[PDB]
Formats: sequence, structure tokens, C-alpha cells
Amino acid sequence: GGAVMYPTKETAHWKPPPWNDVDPPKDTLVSNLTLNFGPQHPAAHGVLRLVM
Amino acid sequence: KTLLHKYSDIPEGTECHRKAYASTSIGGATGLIVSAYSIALKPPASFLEGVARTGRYTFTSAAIGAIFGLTSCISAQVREKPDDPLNYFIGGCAGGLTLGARTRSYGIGAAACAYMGLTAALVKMGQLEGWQVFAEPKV
Amino acid sequence: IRLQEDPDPEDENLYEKNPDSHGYDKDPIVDLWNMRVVFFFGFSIVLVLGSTFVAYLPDYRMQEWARREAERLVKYREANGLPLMESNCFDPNKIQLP
Amino acid sequence: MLKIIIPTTMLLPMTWMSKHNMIWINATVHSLLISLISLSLLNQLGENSLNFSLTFFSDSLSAPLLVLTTWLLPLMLMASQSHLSKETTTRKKLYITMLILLQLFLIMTFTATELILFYILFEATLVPTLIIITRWGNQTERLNAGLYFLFYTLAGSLPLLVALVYIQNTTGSLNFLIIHYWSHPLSNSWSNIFMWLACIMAFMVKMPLYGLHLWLPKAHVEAPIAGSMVLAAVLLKLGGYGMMRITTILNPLTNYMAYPFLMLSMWGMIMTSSICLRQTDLKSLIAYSSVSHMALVIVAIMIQTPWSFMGATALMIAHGLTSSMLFCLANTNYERVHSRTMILARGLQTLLPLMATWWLMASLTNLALPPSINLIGELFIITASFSWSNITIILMGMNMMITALYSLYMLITTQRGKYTHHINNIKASFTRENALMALHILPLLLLTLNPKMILGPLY
Amino acid sequence: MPLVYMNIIMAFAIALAGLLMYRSHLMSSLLCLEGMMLSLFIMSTLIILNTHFTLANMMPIILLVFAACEAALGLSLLVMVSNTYGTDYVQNLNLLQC
Amino acid sequence: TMMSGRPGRVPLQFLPNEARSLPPPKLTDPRLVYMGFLGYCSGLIDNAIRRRPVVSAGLHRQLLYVTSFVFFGYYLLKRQDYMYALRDHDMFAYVKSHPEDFPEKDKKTYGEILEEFHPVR
Amino acid sequence: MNPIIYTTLIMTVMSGTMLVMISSHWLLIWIGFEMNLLAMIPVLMKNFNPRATEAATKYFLTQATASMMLMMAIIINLLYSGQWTITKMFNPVAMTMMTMALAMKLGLSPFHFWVPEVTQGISLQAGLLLLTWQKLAPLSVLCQISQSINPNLMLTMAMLSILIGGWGGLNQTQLRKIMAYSSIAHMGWMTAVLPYNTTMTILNLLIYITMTLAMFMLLIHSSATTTLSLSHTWNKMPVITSLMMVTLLSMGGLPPLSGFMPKWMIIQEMTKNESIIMPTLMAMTALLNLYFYMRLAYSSSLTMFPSTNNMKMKWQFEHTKQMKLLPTMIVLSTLVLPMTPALSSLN
Amino acid sequence: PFFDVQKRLGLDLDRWMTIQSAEQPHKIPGRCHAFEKEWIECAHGIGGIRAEKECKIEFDDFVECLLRQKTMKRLSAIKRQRDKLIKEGKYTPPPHHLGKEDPRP
Amino acid sequence: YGPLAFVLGERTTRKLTETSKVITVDGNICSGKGRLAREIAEKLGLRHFPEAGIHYADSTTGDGKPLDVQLSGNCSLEKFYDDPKSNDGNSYRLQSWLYASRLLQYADALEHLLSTGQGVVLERSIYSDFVFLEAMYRQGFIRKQCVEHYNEVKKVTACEYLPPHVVVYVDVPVPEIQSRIQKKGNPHEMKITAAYLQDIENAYKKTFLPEMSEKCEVLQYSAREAEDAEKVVEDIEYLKCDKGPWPDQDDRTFHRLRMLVQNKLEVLNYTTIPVYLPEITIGAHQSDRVFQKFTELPGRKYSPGYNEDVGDKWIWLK
Repeated sequence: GGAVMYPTKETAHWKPPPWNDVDPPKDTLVSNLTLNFGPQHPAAHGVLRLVM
Repeated sequence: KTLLHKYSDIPEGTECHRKAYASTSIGGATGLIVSAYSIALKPPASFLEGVARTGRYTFTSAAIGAIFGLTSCISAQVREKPDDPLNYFIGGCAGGLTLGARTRSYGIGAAACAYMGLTAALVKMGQLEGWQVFAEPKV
Repeated sequence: IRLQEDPDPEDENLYEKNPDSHGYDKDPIVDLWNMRVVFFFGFSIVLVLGSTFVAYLPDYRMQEWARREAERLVKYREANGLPLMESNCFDPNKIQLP
Repeated sequence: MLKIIIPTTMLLPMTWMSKHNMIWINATVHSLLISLISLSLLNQLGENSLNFSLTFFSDSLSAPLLVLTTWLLPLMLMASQSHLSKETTTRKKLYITMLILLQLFLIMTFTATELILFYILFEATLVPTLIIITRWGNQTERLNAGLYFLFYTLAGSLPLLVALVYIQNTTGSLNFLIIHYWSHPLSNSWSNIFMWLACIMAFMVKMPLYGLHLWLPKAHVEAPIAGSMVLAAVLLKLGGYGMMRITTILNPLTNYMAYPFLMLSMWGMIMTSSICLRQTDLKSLIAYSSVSHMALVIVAIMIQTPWSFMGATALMIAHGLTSSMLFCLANTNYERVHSRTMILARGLQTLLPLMATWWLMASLTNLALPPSINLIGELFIITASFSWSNITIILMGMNMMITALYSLYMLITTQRGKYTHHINNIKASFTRENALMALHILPLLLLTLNPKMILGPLY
Repeated sequence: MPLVYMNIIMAFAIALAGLLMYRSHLMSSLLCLEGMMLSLFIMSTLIILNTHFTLANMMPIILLVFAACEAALGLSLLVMVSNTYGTDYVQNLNLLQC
Repeated sequence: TMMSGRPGRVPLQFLPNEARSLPPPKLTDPRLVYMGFLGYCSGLIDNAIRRRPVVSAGLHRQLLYVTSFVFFGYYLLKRQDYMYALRDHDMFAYVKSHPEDFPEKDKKTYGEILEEFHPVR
Repeated sequence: MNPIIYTTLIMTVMSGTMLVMISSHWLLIWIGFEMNLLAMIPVLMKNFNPRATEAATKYFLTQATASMMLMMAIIINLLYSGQWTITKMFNPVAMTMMTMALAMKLGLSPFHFWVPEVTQGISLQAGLLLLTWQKLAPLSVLCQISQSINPNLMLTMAMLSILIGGWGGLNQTQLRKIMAYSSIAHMGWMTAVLPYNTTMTILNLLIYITMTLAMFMLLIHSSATTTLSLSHTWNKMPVITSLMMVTLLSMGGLPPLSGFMPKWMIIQEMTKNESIIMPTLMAMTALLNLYFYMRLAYSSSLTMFPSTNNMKMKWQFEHTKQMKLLPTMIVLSTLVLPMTPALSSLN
Repeated sequence: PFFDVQKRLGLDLDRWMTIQSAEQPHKIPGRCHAFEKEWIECAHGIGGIRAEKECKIEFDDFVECLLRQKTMKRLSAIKRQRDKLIKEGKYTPPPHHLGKEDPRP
Repeated sequence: YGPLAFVLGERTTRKLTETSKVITVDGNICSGKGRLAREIAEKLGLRHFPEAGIHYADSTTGDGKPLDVQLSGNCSLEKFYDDPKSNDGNSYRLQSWLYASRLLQYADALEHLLSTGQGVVLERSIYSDFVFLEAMYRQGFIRKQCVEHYNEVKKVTACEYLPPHVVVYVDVPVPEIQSRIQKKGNPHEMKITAAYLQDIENAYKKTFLPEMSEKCEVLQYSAREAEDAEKVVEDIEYLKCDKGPWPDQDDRTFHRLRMLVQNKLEVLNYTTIPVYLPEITIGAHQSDRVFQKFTELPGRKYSPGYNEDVGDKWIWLK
């Protein structure tokens, strides 16, 4: 029932493959770019620091 | 192939030093190839570690080749029977003992003696009888 | 560690249900007919009829034929003074030595 | 030969389409009739073999073995009835089908006229035997025993396949008749030496040779009763048949190459007979005795003399019968007490008198009490070896003494002494078991009256 | 063979070595594949032009078409790998082993 | 290799017109009967896999199995015979065309030939 | 994937193989290989998993490198000969490069590392396509160029393939990886006879395809990807596991099963050419494949492993989908030995 | 497994580009059309095994036309000899080679 | 249904309508959920599936009469009530078998909805089954490893199917449920502890209701409110759950789901995952005996329609 027969010490720790699918490793993989739209921006009316 | 030609060209049971040198070169080449494959497949942690592994494998292979050639040629000289496979068997068992010493294990030494000596005797027999490991297609 | 049925007791003696079990099965009729088939077709047929067949098998090994031929050859050779058994299996003349 | 082959093949549809009640009865009846048909093959022309067809031929060597196999099948069914009673109808039919396929393969192996076909059928026997051992064995070690049996035999066989193909390429034919008639002598070269080794080693493995016999104890101990019966009676004899057949090709090198196997067999017979003295399992003891007798057979084959060959054939047949009977006798005790330990069941002569007589007769045959065919074969082999070397008598006589000792030690321990008090499940022996033992014993004793039947072609 | 053939074959060898020696990113190895394709285009074009194989001056264009097909396949796989792991690093293609 | 480049071989032709000279395989050939047996075993295995009655269910399906296997086997046997016959034809033609390479050998009776006797002692 | 798109992609793979097997121009053969890769990559990922994407990426990288090497070999042969036709290759370096590329496509060691990983990553059906159909085109190209092939290189690759395929399988408890390693070993068997007789390679390919189709279809029927999952099958569908045991025995090469004939004929052909050591070593090394086959058989059919309570529910229902060709595939894989002389039809 | 569907159905799917001597647009000749034609005609219907040795002269001429290895080697040797003579001072290029005469139209 | 049909143009979306919905009426033991579920199915013209029991698969297969416990289920709810902590492992066998039955019922309900377009009302579902498991684990009836096995099976299996559009929870306070259990008078049920019901309620409200509310809207009714079935049906009729999976689903996903649901064995494939827990692991001998007994059951030896014993005919040409 192991992942590999005749397992070694390192492989023994390794878990067997998932039955259906691998778990999603979603962990802060996408970091949205943060932009200071203003104040100096022409479209910010000069005094708006829109953090987007 | 030049190393194999070098080992073959020296007459059996003669110029034992040159035969031993050729066997050592062959062993070193085989060890270098094995070390390259080991480094690729199983990565070494450091460049120094890779160099150490290469040196260990290469020296083991070269020692095996040198012992095989030296013992085989010396046995051929002393017995004075050039074409006997027993000389190759003795050389192969000596190589296996050298491998056991390098691995610091008696069991490796004995198993290597048996298998390697038998393989070397078979190689000598193939030389004598013209056995072809790779046969040109003739049908 | 698992849900498994208790080990079955030693297989029930066929004698208990049928004292004259004869073995060969649980059902007595099949037991009797199995015993009858075995006894007939091996002992009565194969052993006795087969043994008789082997005993009177025609002598195709030519033992009697060999004996008769040897008797004829011995009588002829002794009558004619020829040696009883010639030392050469094949006539020397036909052989061409190197 | 189709007179025997086709009915054996029809045995399978009958078994599969038979009623659940009637499987054993039909199989036994028709197998016995087939055995009766096989008795016709015993009539052999002295000079020439019975060449039925291009594919199949029979001689004074193959005929006895074919008769033995056909006889063995019904005894195997009778023995296997008891422990397969609980099994479902489909599994019982599959077991019978495996036995029938094994008989068909063995018959074709013995009657085959081409060495390549002989190889195909001789290796094919592994599959049904492996399935029997590893599916209907009663111990966890049945799988390891199956692996050992299969791999020992295959490692021996495959170089034989290579050698046979090479022979086909060089000589041009693998038909035994052509090979015998042409049979150019071999030369003492390393290539011919290795060809000799390749030809011999597979049969040397099949006939348990000392150092290559490890599979036999595991397989015989761990196999079901029927599988042990076939392995002892017939499957081992395939090696002897092939070695006697194959030896024609390797004429001169046999003298030079025989010494290692000759010495191994001669010393191993003593070693294994001694092993039998201190074995604690009845089946294992029987298996080691089989090993010793097959070592005698190997010596006979290697010596390559006519008397040795006649003794080898006689010993093969006699040992097959005696070892099968011994395995069945042990199996009865195993079923009653559910253990193979010799010490556990004691004093069985008081509890089961007639089985005691069966044991006595089987042991007497095992120790070669004359005029048993066992003694005839052993004596002929011993005389041939004495001609080979007068010094051989010492080892052979020592082996005879050790064989008598271990056979009568088994008889004394199992059937003599005070009964084991706690064991209460011993029940009167069934007519089936006694009938099986009688079917084993009577043909063996009868064969003494006409021993030319089992004396082989050289007779 | 002139030296330009030497240089172009050397470029192919270098690109092959680059592809076979990954470092971290997958994009770089796809670029080495595209480099190999460019080297093959140059070699084929030089051969076909020097030998005036007129009907073979289209083979480089087909080679380029299938090279771009391969490049598209590579990028479409890299996008999925990045989505599933967050980077194009080759070390993340480690679930399947042996 | 070998027969692939034989001169005059039409590509992708199962049976050349030359084969018609050879006798057709007999419908009672053992090989064709074995092909039909394979078809019957295929039908039985199909019934077993679908959990139908093994030997009685789907007689039409078993008939189709047997007929298809026999039908293909007839042509397969014909092609096999044609190929072996072509091999023999070419071999004999080559032997005739190259007499030196296949020289007739002087036949010496066993009396003339000397074969060393190795005693089994 | 819409079934129409799936049909189109599978047809594209088959059409690329057909172009490889129908074209006399090297460019078109390479185009067929490229089409095969393009169609295959989406097929391998029909079920979207991270493992499927990893397998697709590995396969793409290996096959792209093989294709680039093959194209370089073609261009070198053109440079030294000026010929595009598939025929004797007139430059030895090009022949070596082409052999390396075609071996990598076939997964011959030392280019085998990708096969088990890809096979494990993909589904059983994609595995069947990968290990049966994909092998056809490189073997066809090798057969057409057999004369130019250096026998030493092909034989070295074949022997290494046999050894590695045998060794790796011993350590595997995953059915797909076991199949991948057995495929490596059998491909090593097929390429061994390529220098000597191509018809033997074709015969071995056909027998191997039949056996692999039977095995993969049986696994799909049992829905097992691990040895333990296959172990339960005896409780639900015993006949499947019994036929699997028979097919495994055939794969091992045991007589009288049909797996024996390819090894038999390969040994015969090698022996005719004076090759004795190589056939002996190949036959002996095949025993390891037999070992892991027998272990799988022990787990599946010969011994009855423990089941689970919830299987009782599965007993009531019956398999909905029927694989029509499975019984004929089993019969051909196991019972075709008595018909070997028919190996002159493909001849 | 080269199913010659093209030959069976008489379709020239790809054979038109197989050789340099085949028909080309506007009858533009290949750089080695003559050698390729001679080699193809020599090795036609005799099989590859025979053609590899019975048409070796044709194939060598074709290869020489394709690569010019021998011609390039001879030219390099001539240039080396000319340069060595110039260094020795015992050779002087003719005025026409030096550009002192108008080349023929 | 098949891929060929989808290629031809058999599309699930057209058959589905506003009526096409999966309604799951959940609640604690003796919460009256069955009455409301039946009334909702009748008023809204939706097929009603009675709550999955030990023998639901028996109902859907063969004769439809329940089979013996050994052959189907090897678990007893009465045993669980009488002996919650039995060493036999009956508790987790019951829980896993019930999850398998509810998974099969959900597959069948989805098949009905996707084949005929009629909505389905279910009493509890695979999404709510964890409530009993958590209560059992909290009360100590089952071990943690059993909970882990249940989690693995649910994770592998539940993801494939689409959750219900409308979740109706009938809430009855636990003491009133105890009085109801006493009034019903079933001897085994009376033994149910108050803490067990309280943990059932805690699981429902703390986990099931919030998680279900995230996907779509959940209609929570008290016992008095539940009795007015017409008002519940009207509430359902005026729900607008634009958020959630079903609006996202298109014809391709429906084809995949219908193919999955039709193949019951594929639906139950991972219920038999090879995790050797003592509670649910059956030995080889007992498994063989029970399988032989199941095969001997009338109408079960061969594939449906080929069993001559139960009156099938024309097998030779069938």
C-alpha cells in the first residue's frame, strides 16, 4: 500500500498519491499590483491618492 | 575505442606494466562516466562534494582495472600459459576484492570476486572462441 | 483489525451425517456411486483387465524371434566349423581405411 | 497419440458442463478409461519407436511415463476431493481443469518428436502447477514457494531455448529421430562446453540436483496434495526424460563435463538422506528422499551406459509411485490433525490399523526391499556405477543404509509409540483414502512380475 | 563544408545544451527550443540556396510554421503550470516521480 | 527488410493474383478450425465479462464471433501460404542462378568416411 | 473537452502517425511527428489535474527535443547527400543523432525517465493511447532506416531498456508505472531485432499492443490505478482479475501463452546472426518483469485480499459501459501461439 | 510500415520535392541536376545494396558537386602555394589577375 | 445518454426550467422534515425521494425488496441506538453505508433532473450527512480515523456533483425533539441521548447552514412555520439565487455530470477506497462467503435480464 515498494528512509515519509486529484496549493500565489493613482496624476484632480 | 585497442594490442602475458596501465585507463574512463551519470541523476550538494564523488568512483574503477590487469598479466607470465581463461578469472576476483576493500565490506568483496571473475573468464573465452556480443547483421 | 468470520470448526465428519460415509461426498447416493465407480473402473477394469492385457501383450520386442534366430545361427555355425560369433560386425572389405 | 490426447481435451468440457454433484465422479471415470487406453502404448517394437505421426512418437521410455501420468490423474482427483469440498463449484471445476491441462501438457511433452515442441510443453507445465500451488495452498509460504519453483525452472530453461534454436540453425532439425541418426560428435571447446551446460542445466534443475534443489522442499511442502503428487511422480521425471533424450547430441564432452554433476549428485544423495533423518516435517522428509532418489537417477544418466539407463527408467517410475503414495499417506494425517509436524501425531497404528500397513508397504518400497522395481532400478544403477568406478559402492551403500534408516524412522515415529492423548479427532479411515493407497501400491507390486515394461528402451 | 556551416551547427549544439541544462524558469528553455528552431532554419536555408534546390526553398517556411506551433504549445503549457504553482519554475513539476 | 522490396510487389495488396495458382486452404484446415475455436472462446469471454450465461447466452453473437474469426483466418492462411511459397520459389531460383555458391558435394559412404570412436567407459 | 473536439484531436494524432507511415519525404515525416505532439498534448490533459499538466509538460519537452534532433539529422543528411527520401542515411553522425531522437520518442533507455512519470500522470485511457499508438510511428521510421542504423547503438539501447524496465517495475506499486516500465522492457525487446529482422519487430509490436490494450482495458473496467485497488476486484468482478492473471502470464512470456512467440522468434533471429550472448542475457533479464507480473497476479487473483464493507453496494449494480474489443484482445494476447507460422502475412 | 498509398493510388503527395532533379517551376535547374540524374539512373531497380557500390562513382560525383570539399581543398592548396611563393619572392601575379587588363565581356 | 447523443445535439440546458431544482429538507431527528418534503414535492410538482436508508440501493436494484443485512449493509441503526460504542464498529459502518446510500440517491436525483427536467426534493443529502458523523465523534461513538476516512471519501466523491439550489432547514428545539421521540414510542430511538441531538443541531447550524448559505440561500423554518407548506412553497417560488454554481453550469458540464450519474458504479467508485480501518474492513473469508450468498440471491447471478430463475426468457437470442 505504499507509494513505492522496497521504500527507503526518505521515501517512507513521502505520502502515496491522491486517489482522485492533488490538493490545490493556493497560498498567496497571486499578489495584486498596488498603484498610487494620485496625487500628481493628471486624472486624480491633484489631491487624490487612490490606492488601487 | 582507442583504450580498448591499447589493451588488446599488448600481447597477453607480456609487458605487464603496459597492460596494467591500459586496464587502469579503461577503469578510469568507466568511473568517469559513472560519476557523470551519478552527478546528473543524484545532484551533489556542492562542487567539492561532486569532485569528491567523482574522485571516489574514478579511483575505485581505476584500482579495479589496475589490479585486474596486473594480476592477470603476472599470472599469465608466471604460469606461462597465455591463453588460459583462469588468468582472467584470477584478475577478476582480485578486482572484486579491491572493490570490496574500497567499499569496506567483505560481502561486496566476495560477491564481486565471484561474479567479476566469472565475467572476465567469459570475456577471455569469447576472445579465444570468437564470441560476438554485438553481431553484424548477416542472416 | 478486520471483521472476519470465525474459523470454521474442523470440517464435519461425513460419518456423523452418514455413518457409512464412504467419503467422496456429503450426499450418500453420490458417495456410494463414487465408491462404485472408483472400485469398478480402477480395480476391476484397469488393474485386472489392464494387467491381463499387459501380460499377454504380443511379443513385438522380438525376444522369441531373436532366440529362434540365434538357435539357427548357432546350429549352422557349429555344423560348418565357423566361429560362433565373428569378431567383425561389418565385413572388412566394404570398409575403406584411410 | 490423439486417441489419448483428444479424450483428455474432452475431459475439460465434460467437467465444466457436468452437474455440481457429478464433477468428481465423471472426471474419475473418464480419466480411468483414458488410462486404460494408454496401456496400449506399452506394446513397443524392440528395434524402432512407435512413430504415430510427424509431431508425436512413443518409445519404451515415453510409454511408461505416459501411463504413469494418465494413472496419476484419477488418484489426484480422489485425493483432492476432500479438502476442496467447501470450495465453490466454479473453483472446483477450475482446479480439475488445471489438473487436466497438466496431464495434456505432460502427455504431449512425452510424445513430442521435436525438441522445441518438447520445450514449449515442458515449460508450459509451470503455469498450471504454479496456479495450483499459489491458489490452493494452505500456507502463507505458498507464494514464495511458487516464486522459487517458477524462477528456478525458468532460469534453467531459457538458455536451453537458446541452445535448441542454435541447434536448429546448425544441424537444421530438432526432430529426435534425425538428431539421433546424424548425431555428429561434439568437440572440446568452450562454446561446446557452454552448449552442453545449457542443454543439461534445465533438466538438472527439474530433477532436483544438490545445490539446485531448494525449490523442491518449499514447493512440495506448501503445495496441495494433488500438486505434490504430480511434482513428485511426473514433473521431476521430465528432467530425466529430457536428459536421456538430450544426451545424444553431447556425446564426447559428457565424459569431461559429467564429473561436477556426478560428484554433486553422489555426495548430495548422502547429504539429503542424512537431512531426512533430522527433519521435523513429514512432507519435507518425503521431498528430501525424492531428491536423493533423483540424484541416483542423475548419476545413472550421466554415466551413459545401457544398464544405467534401464535403472534410471525403472527408478523414475517406481519413485513416482512411491513418493505419490507417501505424500497421500502424510496428507491423510495432516487432514486429521491439521499439522505436518511428525512428533505431533504418534501411535497411529493402534488408531488406524490398515493405514499402518499402507505406510509399511510404502516405506519398504522407499527403502528398496526386493523384488521391488525401486530395488531393480537402484541395483542396476549401482552396478553401472561400480563399472564406472568400484569406489562408487561406498557412497551408494551408505545412501541405501541412510534411506532405510530414515524410512523406518518415519514409520516408527508416526505409526508407533503411545497415541497422543489430547488428539481426539482421529476417525476411521475412509474407503476413499484406502482405495487411493491401494491404487498406488498394487500397480507397483504388479510391475515387478513384468519388469521389462518399466526397464526402458535399452532393454 | 565552409565555416558558416560550422558556426550554425555550433549554435544548434549550444541551444540543445541550454535546453538540456535547465536552471529554474521554463520560459528560458522554451527560448532555447526556439533558438534551436532558428538555427535549423538558417542551416536549411543555406543548404537549399547553395544547392539551388528551388522546390525546397519552402521547407524552411514549413519548419518555421511548425516551430511556432511548438512554441504556442509550450507557452500554453507554461501558463497552466504558472497558474497551478504561481511560478514557471521547473522544480514544481515534481509530483510525478521516477 | 527481406521480402519487402521484392520486385513487382504491388503496395498494400493482401493477396497478389499470383497466389491464385497455389491451392486454396481447405475449409477443414486445422488452423482455420483453431481460429474458429478462438472465436468461440472470444464469445464465451464476452458473456463472462458482461455477466451473461457463459455457454447459452447470445448464440447469434457467438456465431458472429466464430464466423468473423474463420473468415479472417481463411485469408490469413492463404497469405501465409503465398508468402512461404514465394520464399521457396526465390530460394530455388537463387540456387539455380548461382551454382558455384551451392555446389553439389561428393557423396561418400560411411565405409569411406572416418569418424572417431569415443568409448563410453 | 467537447466530444467532437476529442474525436478531432484523436484523429489528428492518428493522422500524424499515418503521415509518418505514408510519407517518402523526411520533411513530411517530421511534420507528422509534430502533428502527433500537437494533438497529443491536449489529449493527455483531458482530465485537468496538476499531475496531468506536469505530465503534459514533461512529454512536450522530451518530444520537442527529440523532434529538433531529428530535424538536425535530416538537415545534415541533406547537406551531405542532397536527398529528402527516407532511405539509407549517408552520414554517420546524422544516423547517430536520428537514432537518439527516435529512441527518445520511443522511450528507449537512457531516455526512459519520462515514460513512467507521464504514464502515472495521465489517465488509463490516455495511458493506453500513449503506450500503444504512439510507439507505432518511431518504430516505423526505425524500420525504414534499419539498414543505416549502427547495430551496436540500437542493441545497447535495447539491452539497457530491458534491464531498466525490469528493475524499475520491481519497486512499483502503482499499476500505471508498472505498465510504463514493462513497456520500456518490451520496446527494448522490439528494437533488439530491428538491425536483424524488421518483421520480428512488427510481430512483437502487434503482440505487445494486443497485450497492453487488454491490460489497460481490464484496468479501466476495474477502475484500479494501484495494486490495493486492484486487490478488491476479486470481490466484485472475479472474472476480470482472472483474465488479468492470464494476460500477465502472457506478458511475462511464459509458454504456451502468446507472449512467448515474440521472444521465441527474436531469439531465433538473433541466433541465426550468431548472436548468442545477447539473446541469453535478454531472456534472463526478462525474468524480473515476470517477477513483478507474478506479484501483481498474487495480489489480484491468486490470493484474496481483504475487501471493504461498502463493496456490498457495488455488487448490486452492473458495469454500464462495454469495451467491445476486450474479449478478442484477451484471446489474441493469450491463445495465439499455435498460429505463429502466420507471421509471414505482415511479412 | 511504409504503406505506399501514394504509389497504390497514383498520388504524388510529396514525391515532387523528394529530389533536386525533379520538375521545378519554370524549369529552373538544380546546381547538381546532371550528377543527381546520373546517380538516380544508375541506381534504379538494382536495389540499395547493389547501388551502394555499383553506382559509387556517380554518388561521389554528386557529393563533390553538392559540397565541393575536394574542389575547395585543391583551391586552398593552390592559394597556400601561391602565398608561400609570394613570401619567397619567386612568384608574381599576372597583370590581368592584378586588374591591369579589362576582363572579357 | 452518450457522447454520440451530445454530438447529435442532446443538450441538458433546454430541458431544465425554473421548476428544475434540487430541494433538500434537512433537520434533526424527528424534526418533521419528511412531511414538509412530501408537501413541497406535491405542491411544486417535483419528484420526492424519501430519505436514504440502509436498503435504498436494494430499492433501486432488482426486485426492490430489502435484502438481508449481511448481504446489504452489514449495519444496524437499532444496534447503534442500543450500543453506540460497540467494539464491532457498527457505528462507522452504518455512517459510511448511509453516506454511500445518500451519494447514490443524489446521483439518481441528478439523473432524473437532467434526463426529464423535473425537480427533485430530497430529505437530507450527502452535504448534510457529516452532521451525524460529527455528533458521533463528539460523543465518542467513532474514532478520529473513521472521521478522516469519511472526510477522504467525501472529498473525492462529493466534489463531482452540483450542490442543491434550495436548502430548507426545519428547526425544532432539542427538548421538544426528545418529547417527540417519546411520543413516537420506538424503543431504540428513545435511548438517544440529549447531547447527541444537541451535537447534531450544533453541526447543522454552525457548519452546514453557513456553508450552504454561502453558495445559495437557505430557508430556515420553525416547526410551526414548516407546517404551512403552502407558504414554504411560495417562499421557494420567490427565491432568486443568481449566485451559485447552477447558473454557471453549461451544456458541457451537464454532459459530464449526466455521464457520471448514469454510471452508478463510477458514482460509488471511491466509496470502496482501500483504507484498512478495522470498522469497515471485511476479511477475505467473510467477503467470499457473503459474495457467494449475494450471487445465489434470485435474480442476481447474471446481469439483469439474463436471470432465467426470475422469469427472463430468450436468453439464447438476448
